[PDB]
Amino acid sequence: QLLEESGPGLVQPSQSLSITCTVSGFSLTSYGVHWVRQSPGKGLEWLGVIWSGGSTDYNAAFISRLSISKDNSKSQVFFKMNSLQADDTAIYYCARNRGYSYAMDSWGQGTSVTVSSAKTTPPSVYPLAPGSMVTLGCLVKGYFPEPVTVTWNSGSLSSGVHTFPAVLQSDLYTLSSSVTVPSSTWPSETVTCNVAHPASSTKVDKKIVPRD
Amino acid sequence: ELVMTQSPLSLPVSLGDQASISCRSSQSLVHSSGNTYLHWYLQKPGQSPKLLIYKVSNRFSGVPDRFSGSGSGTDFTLTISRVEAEDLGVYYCFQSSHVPLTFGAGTKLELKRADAAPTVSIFPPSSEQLTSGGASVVCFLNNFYPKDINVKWKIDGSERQNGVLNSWTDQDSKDSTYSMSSTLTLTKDEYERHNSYTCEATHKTSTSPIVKSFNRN
Repeated sequence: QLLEESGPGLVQPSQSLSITCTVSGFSLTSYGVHWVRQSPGKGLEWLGVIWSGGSTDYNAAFISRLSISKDNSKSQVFFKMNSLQADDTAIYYCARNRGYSYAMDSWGQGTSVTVSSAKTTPPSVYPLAPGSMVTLGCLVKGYFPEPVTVTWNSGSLSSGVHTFPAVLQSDLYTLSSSVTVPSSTWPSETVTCNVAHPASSTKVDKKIVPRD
Repeated sequence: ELVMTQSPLSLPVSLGDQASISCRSSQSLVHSSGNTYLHWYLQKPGQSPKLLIYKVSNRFSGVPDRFSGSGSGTDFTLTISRVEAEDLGVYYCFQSSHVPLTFGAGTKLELKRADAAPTVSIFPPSSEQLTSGGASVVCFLNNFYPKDINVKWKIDGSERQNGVLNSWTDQDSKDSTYSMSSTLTLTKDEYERHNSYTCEATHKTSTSPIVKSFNRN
């Protein structure tokens, strides 16, 4: 059994989200398929389902803008949601209904959807030096979309690193990362913050040096 | 509506202990067919939820016997007789007896360890960012436990709650601690307008808060 969502990734608010779930190893005429999403703010939410028989059921809070259909012969289930708003940003999954148990058993890997009007924007990378061990940092501010990858000394320095989840500010993402090294290694030895933003094809190598 | 209340929200355990997670519904989950469609799922980071127990107490395929479900009507409990590292994650109850089908808010099964105070470091805006016309003051609170912690920002002795953005890491794989990052965002004029910046961390490991400051000079 295998379900796989195929979706747009980025969607602008007010527009719509279409996702195709292609299944293998079983027949849609034998098992219903559910759609569920997951976001930090709302946890797991069931959106609706299309039963083996072909009828559908929807979560009342979405029915006005949600539609699910399928093509039994092509083993594909189609999900379409309109009038997306920022809080529709989430991971969307299709999952098989395990017949009479009415529990989802096989899940697709999920497709991440970001609802935003923001345009691709590379990050501003600022070095964070202090004003025994020493903690240095890096602020990666104002980028879009996710994700960016932060490494230290091009990946050579991996222990003592804490890269924090990005947060949204003014519709752009900002995140920080800290590394802690023995004070006898910095600034005597070079410490660099390495940032990559795939979407804008940019990389930044910011050396961390003392202030003033 | 049909609300699913999962308890507790966080459940710290030591490998080997028994763990019990509860789920209570605002209405009976006995469906008109006579079946009770209450299920349990376990979700790990970066993964989709995995089914453990279906219809109250039926272990799903490939689920070790240490897991068992019980309960009826509106009260349900999932039990792990002897917790193993691979059991760590977030557990969710799911009911499909009433439409809309709903999930509980989840219970995080986490690993306990000795309490640990946060290592706090404060950072003034980089001159690079200052040149750009902005100002962010950053504070890291690293490797602490438990995860409950309070961070307060003070500008010239005055507490600031607006313009603060916080981010937290998941329980660390090697030492089981948590870390947090807090950023005070200001306009450059605001920043240049004050001198003393303080990051104050209050954690149970100490009656006294940990204070880190700098003076723009």
